[PDB]
Amino acid sequence: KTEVVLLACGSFNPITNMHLRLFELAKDYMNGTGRYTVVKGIISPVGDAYKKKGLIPAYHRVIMAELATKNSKWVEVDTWESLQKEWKETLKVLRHHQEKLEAAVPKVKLLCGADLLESFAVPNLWKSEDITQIVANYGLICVTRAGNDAQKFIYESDVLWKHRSNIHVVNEWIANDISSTKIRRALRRGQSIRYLVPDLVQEYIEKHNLYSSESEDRNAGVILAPL
Amino acid sequence: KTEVVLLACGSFNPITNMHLRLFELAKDYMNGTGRYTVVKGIISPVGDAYKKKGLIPAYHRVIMAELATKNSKWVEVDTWESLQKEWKETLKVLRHHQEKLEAAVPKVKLLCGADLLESFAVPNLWKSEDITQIVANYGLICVTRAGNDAQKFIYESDVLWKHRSNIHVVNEWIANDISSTKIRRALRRGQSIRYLVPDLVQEYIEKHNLYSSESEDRNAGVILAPL
Amino acid sequence: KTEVVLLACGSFNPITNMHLRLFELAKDYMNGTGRYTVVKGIISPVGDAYKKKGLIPAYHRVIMAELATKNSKWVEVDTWESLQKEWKETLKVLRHHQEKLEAAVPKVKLLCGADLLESFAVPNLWKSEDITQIVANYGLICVTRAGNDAQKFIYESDVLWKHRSNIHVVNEWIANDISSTKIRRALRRGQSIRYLVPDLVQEYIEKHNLYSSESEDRNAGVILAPL
Amino acid sequence: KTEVVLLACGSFNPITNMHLRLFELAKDYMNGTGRYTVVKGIISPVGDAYKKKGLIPAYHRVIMAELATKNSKWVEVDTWESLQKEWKETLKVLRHHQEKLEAAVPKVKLLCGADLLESFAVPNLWKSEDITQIVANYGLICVTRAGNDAQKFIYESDVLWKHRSNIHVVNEWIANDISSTKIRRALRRGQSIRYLVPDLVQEYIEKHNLYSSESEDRNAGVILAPL
Amino acid sequence: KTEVVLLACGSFNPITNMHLRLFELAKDYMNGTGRYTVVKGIISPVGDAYKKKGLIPAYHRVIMAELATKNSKWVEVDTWESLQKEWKETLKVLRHHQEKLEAAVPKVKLLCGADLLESFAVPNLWKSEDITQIVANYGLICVTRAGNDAQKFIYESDVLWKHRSNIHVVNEWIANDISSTKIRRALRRGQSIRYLVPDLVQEYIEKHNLYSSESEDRNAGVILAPL
Amino acid sequence: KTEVVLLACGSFNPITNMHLRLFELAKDYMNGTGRYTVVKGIISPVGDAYKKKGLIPAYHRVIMAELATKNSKWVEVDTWESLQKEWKETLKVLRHHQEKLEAAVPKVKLLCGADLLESFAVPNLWKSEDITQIVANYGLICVTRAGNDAQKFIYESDVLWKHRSNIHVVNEWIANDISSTKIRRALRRGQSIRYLVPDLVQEYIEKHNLYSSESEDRNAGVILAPL
Ligand SMILES: NC(=O)c1ccc[n+]([C@@H]2O[C@H](COP(=O)(O)O)[C@@H](O)[C@H]2O)c1
Ligand SMILES: NC(=O)c1ccc[n+]([C@@H]2O[C@H](COP(=O)(O)O)[C@@H](O)[C@H]2O)c1
Ligand SMILES: NC(=O)c1ccc[n+]([C@@H]2O[C@H](COP(=O)(O)O)[C@@H](O)[C@H]2O)c1
Ligand SMILES: NC(=O)c1ccc[n+]([C@@H]2O[C@H](COP(=O)(O)O)[C@@H](O)[C@H]2O)c1
Ligand SMILES: NC(=O)c1ccc[n+]([C@@H]2O[C@H](COP(=O)(O)O)[C@@H](O)[C@H]2O)c1
Ligand SMILES: NC(=O)c1ccc[n+]([C@@H]2O[C@H](COP(=O)(O)O)[C@@H](O)[C@H]2O)c1
Repeated sequence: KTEVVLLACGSFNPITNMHLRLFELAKDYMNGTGRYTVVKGIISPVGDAYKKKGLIPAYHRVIMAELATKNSKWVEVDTWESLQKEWKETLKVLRHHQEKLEAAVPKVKLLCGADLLESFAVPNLWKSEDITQIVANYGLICVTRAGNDAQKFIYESDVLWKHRSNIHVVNEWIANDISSTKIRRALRRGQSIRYLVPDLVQEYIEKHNLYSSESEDRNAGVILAPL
Repeated sequence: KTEVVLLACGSFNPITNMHLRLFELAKDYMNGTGRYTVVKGIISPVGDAYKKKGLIPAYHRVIMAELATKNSKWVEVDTWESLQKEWKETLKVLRHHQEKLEAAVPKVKLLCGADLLESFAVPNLWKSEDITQIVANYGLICVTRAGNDAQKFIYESDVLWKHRSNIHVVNEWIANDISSTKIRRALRRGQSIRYLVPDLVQEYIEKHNLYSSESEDRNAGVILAPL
Repeated sequence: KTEVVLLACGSFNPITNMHLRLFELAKDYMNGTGRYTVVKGIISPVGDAYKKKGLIPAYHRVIMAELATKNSKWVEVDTWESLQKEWKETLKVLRHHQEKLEAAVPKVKLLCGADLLESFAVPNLWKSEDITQIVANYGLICVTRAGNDAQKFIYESDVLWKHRSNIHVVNEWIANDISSTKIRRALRRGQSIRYLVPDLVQEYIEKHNLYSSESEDRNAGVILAPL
Repeated sequence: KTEVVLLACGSFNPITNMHLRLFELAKDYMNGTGRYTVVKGIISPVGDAYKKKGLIPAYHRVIMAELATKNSKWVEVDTWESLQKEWKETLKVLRHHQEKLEAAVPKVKLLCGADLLESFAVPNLWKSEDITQIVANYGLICVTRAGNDAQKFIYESDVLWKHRSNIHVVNEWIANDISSTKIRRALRRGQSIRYLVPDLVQEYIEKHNLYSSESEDRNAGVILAPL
Repeated sequence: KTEVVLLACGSFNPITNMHLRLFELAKDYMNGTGRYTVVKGIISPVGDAYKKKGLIPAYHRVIMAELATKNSKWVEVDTWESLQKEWKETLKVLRHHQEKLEAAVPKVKLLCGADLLESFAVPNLWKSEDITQIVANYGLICVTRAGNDAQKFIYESDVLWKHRSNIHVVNEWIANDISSTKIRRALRRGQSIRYLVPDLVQEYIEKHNLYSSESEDRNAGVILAPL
Repeated sequence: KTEVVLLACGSFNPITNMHLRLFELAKDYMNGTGRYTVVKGIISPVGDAYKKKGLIPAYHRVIMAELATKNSKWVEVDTWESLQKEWKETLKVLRHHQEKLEAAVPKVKLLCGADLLESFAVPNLWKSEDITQIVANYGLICVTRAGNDAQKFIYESDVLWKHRSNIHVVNEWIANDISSTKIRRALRRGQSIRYLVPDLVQEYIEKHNLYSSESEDRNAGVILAPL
């Protein structure tokens, strides 16, 4: 049947009902295919070295996620990436977790949304062969409201298409779209966030005034993709 | 400043993060206008006499809502409508709650989405003067992803436009759209619902297999609008 | 690996390069999945009993198809259905060919575009259990330019969704859309048709002035879906 | 009545049913206006000097067209452009053929699609006066699925608008879109192509493995528009 | 060159800058084709017998047009239609004016917008042969913001397409859309109208409270298309 | 009630009925809110120092506006800005008129379309604090056909959102869109312009051949936003 473990790399600024729902979606999919059984889901907040704009320090991110998942029987956080001194290429993170498992072989597979995927085209953001290796040796599960675009994008690229049998596009009927950005912005304006993220999360947020604008100013100088 | 109390009539089949979020939205709005202060929010599940398709029996609806709101300091359920033997015209429900308050006068105002509003045009669904009275003597707060349409619709009708100063369209940035229907359908197929509704709710649902299809067959014969 | 035989029932008024391309698309898909091997394709024109508007006599339809396929190694016509006295439900046609094969068991699968699919919703056009049996015991392969729509349509139905794992939506990159309707029209107005249909067809058409308008008037009275 | 000859310059990498259909469309239009009589159509593959990416050697391009036109009574190929040692501006080619005819004067008219037309705005791609001369002394026939855009395009340009009476936008009902790019891609992937291009063409292609990807890498360095 | 007269039949409830602009557009087009010379334009308000909803008495309609055209060198009103005691089919009015001219023969051509044209499909609204005659013996000039639609519309109709050479679609860049309906509504609501209609018109309207709503209730019972 | 004076800064190249209608729309809104009373409207053409492309000399702009407003009871031109030696920041112009009023305090408010608004995002075009002061101490009234966009734009910005209660978006039902650009263009090609601009304007334009193309070439070098 092939046990699987879904890895989700991402900034995970304010983790939100969405990211949680993604896991719900991906699972129901693969389980529902018959050729799979989802064993566990891993959230892996990016390190601070990633240096993206408005990226608050990892502790908060890892914490929030954990709080976020406290009540889940299959999704657990995982801090290895957030502690590295140097930013980690997704490929390396995937390998890591796979190698770990090899110490009855659940395949690790990259969980993701459209953006990630489409970001494959950003110049210098990815190592051509990184993409290859990823798609080739570890699956890629993409859950989106924008099914078609995702599928064109694949059609559009020889590398992806060649390994399309390892890429699954999961349709998000019922619109999520609770983007980190919109959530931060709300916070910044004293809006509400309630119901868009898990309570403990909200509460962790409000008692700690985590998102400000002083915060959004963070890292106003080139991310760690430029090699 | 004018204290206000938001009344939300609706089937409230599976109440969901959305309906809860609506209240969050409406409040933040009126409070943010300065000319208002939201005092309390009321959920009022429809009676069974409404006889709409797939409408499971009220007990469940009222319960679920309550569970739904257990943790809210300002939104409370209210069962008066669900007990009436005859289906109640929204106008009558509004009056009720207003009259109740008159026993320092918080104005009751109808909380709602686009559908409701647009349903004003369905033939025989509303008593022309009911609309009038509603809009005239009690406000109408409409939160939507479809701001424009809502505003055209108003522009489109002399009755509404005339009382437009009592109608407020609230823009839903960050897409909700967790419709009851999609949730039921999911349930029916053993999907997940998790994160789209409050846990106690989910749990109440799963321990009780509330939505089936046998259930959706309910009331396959003309609703209570036809007078 | 599972050998497969693609069955395409359809009026096949002027068969056109589209029809032919669908088979080419369908096959490349299945074969390209690894779980399949496309063995042969069958074109089965409707009988005259179907009584659809502008449906010229089977003889012309059957022949044109044959000419159309004369040069194909794997797609052949089949006249069983065009001969029956009474219109035949697609489920019966599927059964027929499957049973004939059972006289090493290639699964017959229904080749299809969106229209047919989406017509499962027209009232009285299909016997609910027919759809079910179809999708359950024989696959459904649907090639379209409208991927998402088709997928929504599936999402939108308990029956289909349930048997989703036997329904494949094949995306048609590169627009076809040479509808029979459009070609009839053209013919009617002395346009061209060349390069939209196979030459032998074009030729058979022009030497026989097959489509007129007197012809389009054919069957101006209720098709044979109405039981 | 004014006899006309339609000239189509273009890379004509895999010539396809589309290209052929264009002629059939343009003709029908002009002839159907009553002001014109289409005498002959000319295919003129671009030279190798053009230095476009993935542009395979001319001889293949010319041969394939010739096979594609073998059975046409009025569309013939023309190799004068493919033999030039320096890339030829479309204006020169137009003159060429016109001059040729002047040795009862059929007007040569440029046949094209939207992209060509829209390329008039690309910086440095065209000599302003070249555009002028073309549109002024030789017509421009543009068949498109994107009628409106084409017409805005004209509206938005003083030069074109001024000579609008010599520009005809021919609407393509029934979708073509068999782009050479799409074809090449398919070929690379072992797809089908059958029924997108004329048979002799496909055969010529299969028996010669003409498109590979090593081929697509051809000319990875600035085309000969930059003067 | 063929001199032409543009005739516009229409309710012309509040005539507006739009109506006037139409003429200016149509003219510019025909004159700009070189095949034509626009001699005069005629406004012909419909009679009261037409029995359209909200159709105020003709005299007001005719007067307002006249004021609206007072300062035009070529567009004049024409009251023959407004005096008839029975509603007149557009075809009869076209004949009328043509006949008139025949007492050097300027062709009368119907000036209109999309809706009119598109109304050709409304059941029972038009006598099939009426359409025929109109389009065949008198041209049809259609200015629209919705160019494409208009052109599909023609493509989709055998009758129209056959006479397409007598139908001209004139594209309206720069949005009009000052619909009489919109105007009336405004008026009812005490809005503005200024700069949507000619000043003498607005003044005529203000000094006469012409549009009320009691007025809009006019003719609440089937127009005179139903023969 | 709060008296108000609507200030509209703009190039006012050919002033057009649109410009005039904006004032009509703006006023009906404010007055129709009850919280306001529109006292006067001011048109303030830009100085020549602005140095925008195709900006003909202030004299013509100022005069045309005056002619345009000659017949208005409440909208008057104002030449203060056109006279200054140096281009003037809109904030200064707002201040000026406000200060002049303070010599019973009518609030001056900036009248505006979407473009201006949306240009708050162009880099270096506006001084962040200028926007702030503007929105904070002087309102911003924006009439558009693109309501939502405008509202999103607001949503999308901390600064604007913060002072949202002083920004009103007025919806323009009935399409205007007579852009100066379009009219210039037309003029350039001898089209018409009649009914899009006030007659006295049209007249002043045609007797003076104001717009040419030599004129459009004016200022082909960097506007005065670049500080
Ligand atoms: N070349 C690469 O492997 C590469 C480049 C950019 C981002 N990433 C990743 O994608 C992420 C960014 O997504 P978010 O911005 O939603 O967090 C990361 O989590 C991250 O590690 C990987
Ligand atoms: N004439 C009326 O007042 C009228 C008609 C139809 C529905 N309703 C109401 O709108 C509702 C239906 O909305 P839902 O179907 O989302 O529950 C009700 O809750 C209900 O009471 C009122
Ligand atoms: N209930 C059925 O089995 C059923 C109903 C309608 C059409 N069909 C068929 O599938 C076909 C497709 O028809 P068209 O491709 O001409 O629309 C038919 O030829 C047809 O007979 C089957
Ligand atoms: N000044 C000119 O005449 C000029 C400029 C750029 C391209 N072209 C041409 O238009 C062409 C279009 O070719 P493709 O559509 O296959 O790229 C060419 O074949 C070509 O030579 C002409
Ligand atoms: N058979 C006919 O000639 C025929 C049929 C229906 C409407 N019409 C007409 O076209 C018109 C359009 O008027 P409105 O656009 O204001 O409704 C009429 O004025 C009218 O009389 C003509
Ligand atoms: N920073 C500023 O105050 C600023 C910047 C750009 C334009 N504007 C102005 O507002 C105006 C609107 O310009 P347009 O209406 O011609 O695009 C101007 O006339 C103009 O000067 C002001």
